[PDB]
Amino acid sequence: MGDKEESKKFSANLNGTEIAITYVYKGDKVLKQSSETKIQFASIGATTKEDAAKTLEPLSAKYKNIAGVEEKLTYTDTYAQENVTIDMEKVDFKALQGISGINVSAEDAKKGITMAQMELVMKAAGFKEVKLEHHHHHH
Repeated sequence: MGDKEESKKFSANLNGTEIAITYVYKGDKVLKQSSETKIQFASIGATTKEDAAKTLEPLSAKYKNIAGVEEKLTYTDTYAQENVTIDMEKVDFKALQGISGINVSAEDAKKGITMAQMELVMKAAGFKEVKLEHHHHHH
């Protein structure tokens, strides 16, 4: 019935990395996990984009072809935004355990991410959801 596939976007600013995951779920199943990690320089140990890539490539190359896992390293000089898109319709959870891990709950990451899981599990992770709204602060 049209069936809205809805985006749930949380954003945790930790370790110097701004991780905002926009995961789209349809029904009770999450289907696309947009894990957009805004990494800042200096904190990563990189002073230049070259040195940054030499640190990032090894990690971003882990996704490779696990599934519909898109790795967009967008970096100018001041920051490196790793826009990740994990497709949960072809996911291999074998390799994923050594990639993204998602070791917040072994039940979630190993058995297949479910909306009930991602919800309770991201709440358990202590992350703050922004939904998709930033102007939520009326006054």
